[PDB]
Amino acid sequence: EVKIVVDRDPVKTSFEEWARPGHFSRTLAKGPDTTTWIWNLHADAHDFDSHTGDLEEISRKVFSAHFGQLSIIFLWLSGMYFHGARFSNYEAWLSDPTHIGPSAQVVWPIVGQEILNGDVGGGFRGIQITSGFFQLWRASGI
Amino acid sequence: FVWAFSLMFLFSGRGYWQELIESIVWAHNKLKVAPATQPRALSIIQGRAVGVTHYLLGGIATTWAFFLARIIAVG
Amino acid sequence: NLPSIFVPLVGLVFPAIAMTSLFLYVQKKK
Amino acid sequence: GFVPPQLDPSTPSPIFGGSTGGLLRKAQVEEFYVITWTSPKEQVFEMPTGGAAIMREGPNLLKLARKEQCLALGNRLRSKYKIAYQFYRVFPNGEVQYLHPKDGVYPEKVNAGRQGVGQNFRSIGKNVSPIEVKFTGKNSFD
Amino acid sequence: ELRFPRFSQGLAQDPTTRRIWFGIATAHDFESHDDITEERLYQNIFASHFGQLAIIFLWTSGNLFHVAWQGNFESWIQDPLHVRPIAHAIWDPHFGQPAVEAFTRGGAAGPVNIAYSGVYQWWYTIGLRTNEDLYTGALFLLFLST
Amino acid sequence: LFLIAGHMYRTNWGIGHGLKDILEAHKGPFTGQGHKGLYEILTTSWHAQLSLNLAMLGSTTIVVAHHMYSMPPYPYLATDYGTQLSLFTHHMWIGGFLIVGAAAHAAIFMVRDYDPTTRYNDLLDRVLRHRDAIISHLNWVCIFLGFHSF
Amino acid sequence: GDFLVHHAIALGLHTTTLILVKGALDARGSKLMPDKKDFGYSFPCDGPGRGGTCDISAWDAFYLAVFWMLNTIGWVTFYWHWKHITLWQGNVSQFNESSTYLMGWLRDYLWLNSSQLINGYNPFGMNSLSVWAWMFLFGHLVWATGFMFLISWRGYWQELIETLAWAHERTPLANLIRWRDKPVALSIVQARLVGLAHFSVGYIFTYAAFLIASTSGKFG
Amino acid sequence: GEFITPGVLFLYIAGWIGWVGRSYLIAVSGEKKPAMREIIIDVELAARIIPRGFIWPVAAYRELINGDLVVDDADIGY
Amino acid sequence: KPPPRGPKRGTKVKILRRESYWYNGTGSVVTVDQDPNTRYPVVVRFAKVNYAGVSTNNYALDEIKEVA
Amino acid sequence: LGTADFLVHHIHAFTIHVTVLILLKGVLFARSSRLIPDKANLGFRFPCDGPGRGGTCQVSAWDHVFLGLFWMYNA
Amino acid sequence: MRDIKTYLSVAPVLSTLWFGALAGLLIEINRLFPDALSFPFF
Amino acid sequence: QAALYTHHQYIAGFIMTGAFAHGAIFFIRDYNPEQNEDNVLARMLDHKEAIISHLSWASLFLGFHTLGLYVHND
Amino acid sequence: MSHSVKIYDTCIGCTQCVRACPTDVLEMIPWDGCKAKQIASAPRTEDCVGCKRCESACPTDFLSVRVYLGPETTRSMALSY
Ligand code: CLA
Ligand code: CLA
Ligand SMILES: CC1=C(/C=C/C(C)=C/C=C/C(C)=C/C=C/C=C(C)/C=C/C=C(C)/C=C/C2=C(C)CCCC2(C)C)C(C)(C)CCC1
Ligand SMILES: CC1=C(/C=C/C(C)=C/C=C/C(C)=C\C=C\C=C(C)\C=C\C=C(C)\C=C\C2=C(C)CCCC2(C)C)C(C)(C)CCC1
Ligand SMILES: CC1=C(C/C=C(\C)CCC[C@H](C)CCC[C@H](C)CCCC(C)C)C(=O)c2ccccc2C1=O
Ligand code: SF4
Ligand code: SF4
Repeated sequence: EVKIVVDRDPVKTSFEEWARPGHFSRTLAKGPDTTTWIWNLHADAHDFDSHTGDLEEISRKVFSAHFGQLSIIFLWLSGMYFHGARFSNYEAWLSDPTHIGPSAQVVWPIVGQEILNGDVGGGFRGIQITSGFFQLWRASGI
Repeated sequence: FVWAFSLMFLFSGRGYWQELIESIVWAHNKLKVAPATQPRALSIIQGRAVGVTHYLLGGIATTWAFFLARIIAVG
Repeated sequence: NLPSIFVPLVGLVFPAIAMTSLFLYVQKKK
Repeated sequence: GFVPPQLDPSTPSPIFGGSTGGLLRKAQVEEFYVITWTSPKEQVFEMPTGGAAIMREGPNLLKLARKEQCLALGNRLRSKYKIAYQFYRVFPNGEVQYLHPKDGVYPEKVNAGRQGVGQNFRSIGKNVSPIEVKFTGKNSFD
Repeated sequence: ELRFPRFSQGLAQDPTTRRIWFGIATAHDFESHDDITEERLYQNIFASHFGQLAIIFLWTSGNLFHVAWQGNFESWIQDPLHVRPIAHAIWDPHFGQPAVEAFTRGGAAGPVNIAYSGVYQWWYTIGLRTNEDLYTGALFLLFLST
Repeated sequence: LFLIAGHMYRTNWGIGHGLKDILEAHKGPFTGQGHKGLYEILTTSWHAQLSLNLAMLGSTTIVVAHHMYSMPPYPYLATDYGTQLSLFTHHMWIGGFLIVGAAAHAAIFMVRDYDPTTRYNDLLDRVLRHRDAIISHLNWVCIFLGFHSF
Repeated sequence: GDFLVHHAIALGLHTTTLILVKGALDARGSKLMPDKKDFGYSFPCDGPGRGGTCDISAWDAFYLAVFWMLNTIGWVTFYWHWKHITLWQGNVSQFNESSTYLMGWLRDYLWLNSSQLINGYNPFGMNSLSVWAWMFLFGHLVWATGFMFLISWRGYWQELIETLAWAHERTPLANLIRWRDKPVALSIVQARLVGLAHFSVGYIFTYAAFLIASTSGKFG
Repeated sequence: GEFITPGVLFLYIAGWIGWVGRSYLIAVSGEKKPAMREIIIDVELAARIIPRGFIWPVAAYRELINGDLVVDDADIGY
Repeated sequence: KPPPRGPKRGTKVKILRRESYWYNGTGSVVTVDQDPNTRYPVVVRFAKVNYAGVSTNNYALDEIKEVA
Repeated sequence: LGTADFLVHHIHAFTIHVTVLILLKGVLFARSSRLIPDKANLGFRFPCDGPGRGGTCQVSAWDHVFLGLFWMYNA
Repeated sequence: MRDIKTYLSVAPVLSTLWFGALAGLLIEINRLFPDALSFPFF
Repeated sequence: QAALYTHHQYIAGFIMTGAFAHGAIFFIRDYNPEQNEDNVLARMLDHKEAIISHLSWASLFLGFHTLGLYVHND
Repeated sequence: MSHSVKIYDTCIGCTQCVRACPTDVLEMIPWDGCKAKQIASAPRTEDCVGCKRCESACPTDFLSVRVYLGPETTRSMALSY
């Protein structure tokens, strides 16, 4: 039938392999023959198919890998909402959305690069964004 | 610059870059600074892979800067 | 006057005879 | 010397629906090759010109247009299925020539009695520079 | 041998179209020709050189002939700073009407090309003065080519 | 619509379809054995699924970019010329790449996971057998369009 | 401005020399293949082994060299034209300031001076400059065809011909015509030579059109 | 102070980077496999060498005189 | 009665073959073949790798200089 | 939608088809062809099979997608 | 504990740590001595 | 003026490349390593590493800074 | 003879070239100049396609089987049509 049989503790959480670069592959693990080695390390990092020969482990790796990809997106989303809250003229934009540019990035003035802080209006300055989050945050009644 | 840069990888081949590497390697033997991860030129399918990657990056970014600056100023 | 004759001859005829002449010579066999 | 070759008969070819990779006009004018093998069991393999056809019991026969193709299958049969095979060359007039083992023994191992055509008994660095062969029919390696 | 190219047997028996391409690129490489000898190697080069001088003289007889048959050379002299030097005449039967007008310039009667190779000034300096000097200039070089 | 569509494939109780049996009824005269055996080769190979998913998700991203410029869904998005141009351009590029990826992983499946002795399929077989026709005809069209478009 | 450009010129000569001089002295042999002399001046490659040997013949050293020659001579003639084209107008300040940052060369020389050239023919009319406008694009077209032979290498096209040479052998009314010489894709060296021929021709015609039209447009 | 003074300031730094790196490669040269000690840098050993680049002009100039800054005809392998 | 020929073992040797990858280099002798007909007896092991990845090959007696 | 739009819509139909051609050829011929009969044995991304048989640069399926990227970048 | 330190000693991790420190230093100096076109001390 | 000065430089660019090109053919076809024993010509094959590397250095030094100062100016 | 295949005396008789010829050119013959007592041999150079994989598997100082590309024939060009 359809059930949930899983395993318990397949691979033990440890830091050993973090100090043995190229542990995953039998060929890469012997060490850096030449600089060709440090290119093959990344070219075969994610090729789970070449590391092992059975579908079970390949599955568990892609399943867990996706969680990493899912996690980064959330972190990417978190910044966008944070940045729109601490460094934006959003609330000003909600007053005259027709003629105030959406700005949600502000640069530190080190080497003159504060010229990048444009007069996007609304009593604010900064890089005028174009990803169009502001229309998304208004359509959700923020 | 990045777009024009990629052409160096697509047009040329590895066997030339391997040899020029050798002469550079010799000078380091003279001063004892020859590394132990022996220098090598990129593998054949890597010369292409780097070649296409830059070409795409130069082409797409050029349009990127072309579009945003144009449209932001006119509306 | 004279261009109207010499331009076609070097543009149309002289190419045609040239291409057809070489084509036989290239494709010969002895 | 016990080298009477196999003297190709006319046997039945494998079941196959036919594909676009078969012979072309080159067969009718220059040459084409056949590769006769005997199986103990009717199984399915993959054809050098793409697609899969099923070998039938006992003496097979199959025609391919090059020599690289006859051998490319020849490796697969000898490797995957542990099975014997020859191949020939067939001329437009009808004269058929024995090709592959050429002695009854695969060229990998050594038969006491084959020739030594094409050998230089000196290291490669000792070839003659191209000035020493100019205006002659010779070459450095020759 | 037995066909094109006559100078390379290895290429001749090549059945593919590779022969035709390679029968053109390796024409002038006299060393790698079959049956070459050091006497032939020089004698072909010496004959070939005279071929290259024939082209150079025939090439320069073309310029003098057109500049003095379709050019502004006698008029250009009269005011070098306001008369476009003329290279030759245009007769292209694909031209429409507004192009025929546009390319009529330099005080000609039909379309022309303005000469930017600067021959007009060079022949002014070195003493040529009419059309007629140029015609004999054409014939002489044509003879030298012959 | 989605929710009802969720209740189709049989999981543990009596009701529901069998994805294996759906693929094993459509077999036609021109096609022979039809979609028999595709259940395996779409289940014991990740490179099959990744190639198939990439094409659809690749294509959908493009259709997203064609709709978001013609039926502007968020308020004050229409008169935002900076946004419209970027959003349309962005998802075209994303859609373009993901489709190319579907070619790579389909190609990888042919080399690594494909095997005509166990995971045998008939349609994927017939497609291989007349591949000379497929490319040559697609070659002629690409020339025809080339001359009559450029 | 003239200081910075001269080094750019100087950079060209060394790098161009480096390829050619590296080609000459390693013609007889090198570590990657210490019997290169046994193959001649021009041979395709030496196979994928030992890490791959693409572009190893001393021919190929001449090959890569031409690209740096055209670039180098590009940087020389560019410099001569712009410095003089500002002088002839009596606007010598424009070069002396714009010629220190790259956007100055792209905006004030390329983009600015090509205004009259590209209007050789428009949906309003044509001019004397139309022929130079046409050749200008014709330069861009051959140049862009050059890439096709440099990037896409032979083995792909050879598999493409074989399908085609099958289709022609089965089409009715067209299996009555037979090639005398079998069709094959260009050789590896030929593509490089052919690919460079387009690149050079397109690179000369493009600049030669812009040089003449832009100057003659103003005659000053 | 426009070119010469900043210039000497660079050349001092540039050798420091150059001279230190040379010392390390020589230092790890006599090991079982110098390959491993360069992709995984030894931090402690690179700490007792990081200051030796303070006096590179003095140290190198003595090497040049003593003739250990260069080799003569033993180039590849050893 | 005749003693073994060539270097014994471990003795560093300077390579003299011109076309080798380790010309003017140094390797370690691992074994010498004592068959007189053998055409390249001295089996030299190295520390670097040639472009094929190999790190050993045979050699001829006159192409080996026995440094000490 | 006038004439000027008609042409460009047939440009898109052109570059889409060409991009399909390259990728489709790679998928079908990833295991064998009339040139190389055992290409499958050489893997998914291999540089070439040497300069023989006229020259076999870029026959691996990886190099077909490598070529497709430009047309995807072109379309 | 040893394995963590070793990993932190591999080349890429040092690079970001080393260059990051270098970036911070140069940014600070430009914040305190900006425009810096000449070296007017001696 | 422009059509002439530009013309002759491109001709000169091509011809100068040929000079080295037929230098290479010399070392292949017609050079003789015995009749040129230790003369000035064979020595230019003897320190080819020293020539090649320094050419690489001078190109690198010019490349980094000519481009370097330029981006900075930009 | 279409292409010229030459095998030198360095060869150690490892039978790695013969096993890697895709069109059955090279073959193994007895010798007496190696410990293995066998050296390779190329008596069928006609069918030699030129695929240098035959000598990407010769593990010697430089090489012991060498391939020189000459003129091309209809089988040395691997034409199927
Ligand atoms: C500007 C550069 C350029 C041009 C013109 C082409 C042209 C072509 N490529 Mg291509 N290619 C290029 C760059 C270019 N490529 C680059 C840089 C790459 C690397 C990514 C590729 C990679 C590539 C691949 C991988 C493929 C192509 C294919 C094609 C062909 C399909 C188009 C077609 O049939 O149109 C017809 C031809 C044209 C539109 C050219 C213009 C012709 C005009 C209309 C008329 C020409 C004059 C006329 C004949 C009068 C003759 C005059 C007389 C005096 C002789 C075509 C020959 C495909 C192919 O051949 O298969 C179909 C293919 O598979 N190319
Ligand atoms: C310790 C490091 C070091 C040293 C002392 C040298 C020394 C030399 N190199 Mg060099 N080189 C190095 C690393 C080094 N190299 C690295 C890592 C690369 C790869 C990018 C190169 C690439 C290279 C080329 C391409 C060339 C030289 C050349 C030269 C010579 C002339 C100097 C020059 O042009 O500098 C060149 C300087 C660079 C290319 C800058 C990159 C060097 C980096 C920034 C230094 C790395 C230091 C190291 C990582 C720090 C280790 C610290 C340790 C405690 C962990 C000289 C013998 C040239 C030559 O042959 O002239 C005779 C030449 O053409 N080298
Ligand atoms: C200061 C001055 C002066 C002087 C000047 C001078 C003295 C100059 C020099 C110059 C020079 C002095 C230059 C040079 C150049 C060179 C070159 C340009 C080279 C070339 C070479 C080559 C080309 C080579 C070739 C080859 C090879 C590669 C190999 C072998 C073979 C051969 C040889 C062929 C005077 C007082 C008068 C006046 C005032 C000013
Ligand atoms: C005064 C002056 C000037 C001039 C200059 C000159 C002219 C110079 C020259 C120079 C030269 C003519 C040089 C040469 C050199 C050679 C050599 C040979 C070198 C070497 C070096 C080395 C060898 C080093 C090494 C090292 C060290 C010690 C550190 C780092 C590490 C290493 C190891 C790398 C000018 C005008 C600009 C300006 C003003 C000032
Ligand atoms: C230029 C070029 C090279 C040369 C490029 C090489 C050798 C790699 C580029 C050098 C990289 C950047 C190594 C430098 C990074 C090192 C890890 C050192 C880091 C130190 C920094 C912090 C300074 C090839 O190898 C090649 C191969 C095949 C086809 C075309 C080409 C090609 O065009
Ligand atoms: S890719 Fe082409 S050039 Fe490179 S090794 Fe293979 S055959 Fe030679
Ligand atoms: S090139 Fe190919 S055919 Fe020729 S010998 Fe080598 S492996 Fe055999």
